Amino acid sequence: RCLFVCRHGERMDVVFGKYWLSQCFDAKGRYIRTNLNMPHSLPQRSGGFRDYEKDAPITVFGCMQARLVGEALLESNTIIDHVYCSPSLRCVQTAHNILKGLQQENHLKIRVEPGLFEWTKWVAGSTLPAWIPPSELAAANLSVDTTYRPHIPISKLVVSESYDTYISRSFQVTKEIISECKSKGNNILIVAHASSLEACTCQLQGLSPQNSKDFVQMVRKIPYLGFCSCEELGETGIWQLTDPPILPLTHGPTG
Amino acid sequence: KRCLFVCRHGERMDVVFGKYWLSQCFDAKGRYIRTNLNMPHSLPQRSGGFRDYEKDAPITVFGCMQARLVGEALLESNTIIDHVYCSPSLRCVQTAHNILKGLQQENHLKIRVEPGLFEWTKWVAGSTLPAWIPPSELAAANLSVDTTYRPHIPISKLVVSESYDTYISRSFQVTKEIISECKSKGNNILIVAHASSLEACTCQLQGLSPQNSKDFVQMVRKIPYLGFCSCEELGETGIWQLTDPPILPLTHGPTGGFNWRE
Repeated sequence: RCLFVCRHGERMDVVFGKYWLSQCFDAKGRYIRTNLNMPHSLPQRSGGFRDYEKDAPITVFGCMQARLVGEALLESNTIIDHVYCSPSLRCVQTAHNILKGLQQENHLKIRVEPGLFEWTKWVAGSTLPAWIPPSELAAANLSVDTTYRPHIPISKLVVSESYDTYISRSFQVTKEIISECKSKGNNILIVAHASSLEACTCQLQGLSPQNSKDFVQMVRKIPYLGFCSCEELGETGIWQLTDPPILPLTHGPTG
Repeated sequence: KRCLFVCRHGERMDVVFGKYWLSQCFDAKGRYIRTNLNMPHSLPQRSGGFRDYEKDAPITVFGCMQARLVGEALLESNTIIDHVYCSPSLRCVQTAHNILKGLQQENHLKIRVEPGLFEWTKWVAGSTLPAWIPPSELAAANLSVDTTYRPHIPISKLVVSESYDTYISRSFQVTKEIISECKSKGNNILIVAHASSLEACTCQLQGLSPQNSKDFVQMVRKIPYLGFCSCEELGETGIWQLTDPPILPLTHGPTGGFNWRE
C-alpha cells in the first residue's frame, strides 16, 4: 500500500563537532553532558565509548524531531505495520522515537537492516563502523526485533563501494522489504539516510536511475526527518510519489 | 546568596517562517491552519483579530521545547525560583510559561508582566507600539500570569522610537525596582525578555559601563534563544557580580536540506 522513507534526526558529531567525545566523556570514560541538547545518558557499547566516533547518536532535539513525526503520523491516523531501519545508531534512535510519538513502542519491533545503510563512500573513515547489534540494542532500550533476519548481512557490505553497487543493493533490499510485508500489513516505514530516500525510491517509480552527479544534488536537499511517501499502483509493482500524510518540519538553530 | 537570572525568549515564528508567516497560516476567514510541524496546534485569540500578530509573534513548537528544557535543568539543579517577570511580548510570556512547566511551577508561580522589560522601541516598526495582550486576557489563554501585579513602567510610559541610553536607563531602573520589591519576599528572580535585555538589565547593576549602540547591537546578535545569564549578590549590600549559570547551555542546529522542495 504505502511506503514511507525518512531520514534520521540531528546528530551529535555535527552539532558538537568532530571532537565531540572530548566534550562529554572524561578521562575515566564517564559520560558527563556539557549541553542541554546532549542526552541524559548514552548506551554502553560492547567495546567502549570510542565506538561512538564512527557511529554517533542523535541529539535531544533529534529525539524531538522524530517524536513530532511520530505524533504527526498518529494525528493523521496513519497506521504503520512494520518499521525498518539502517544499522546506524542515529537511525535506530530516530526509529525508536518515531514509535514513541506513534504510541507503538510496545507493539512494533524495529527491523534493523544493514542493506539500508548509506553509500559506503561517505564513511568518514577507512572501514565500516562498529554497529551495535540488535540484541545489544534491545538492552539499550530501543524497540528492535532480535528475531529479524537481514536480507543483506553486515559481511555483504563492500567498504568504499561504488554508485552502481549502492543503487543496486538499495533496490534489492527495498524489493525484498516490499515482498516480506505483502501478506502482513498495509504500510511500511523505512528510517534511514538522506541517500536512502533517493536510491531506495528511484526505480520504485519505474523511472530510469539518475546518474551519481544528479543524485548528490538530490541528496543535499533532504532535511533531518525529511519524509517522503510512495503508493502502490494497484498491484503493478510500480509505486508513485504521493503527497505525504504529514506536514513538513522546519526550524532554525539556537543562534 | 540571592541570584538574578535573565534569559532570552525562545524561537520566534516570524524569524523561522518570515515576516509574512500570517499569509501562510491564516485563511481569508481568519482560521488558523498550520502548514508545518514547528507551528503550534493553536494560537491564542486576540482582541483585534489575528492581524495583531504582525508585531507580536508567538514562539514556535521548538521554542516551547527550548523553554521546557531550561525549566527542567533548573529543577535538576535544585534552583528554586521565587519570582518571574517578563516582557509583555507574547513570545516572552510563552517562554516564561514553558520554563515554569519544565520547573513544575505552572500552578504555583504567577508571571509578572512588566512593560519596562520590553526591548528597545527603536526596533519596533512604524510609529506605534505592538498590540500586546493584557495580563487578564493572557491568563484566560492558559499562561500563568499574575493579574494583580502592577507594573513599574506601564504601557503609556513607554516611549515610541526611544533612544539607546533611554532604553539603557529604563532597563536599569526597572531591574532595580524588581530587585527592591523582591528583597523581603524571597531570593531568586527570573526575568524572561529579549536579547538586548541580558546586557541592558545587568550592565550598570554590576557598575559596568554600557557599550555604545553599534558595539551593543553586535553583542546582542550573538545571544542564542533561551540564552541564560546570571547575577549574584553579596548578602544585603546591593553589589551584584556575574556568576557561572547554575545550568548548562543549550545548542542545536537547523533542520537542514532545502527550505523549499518540489
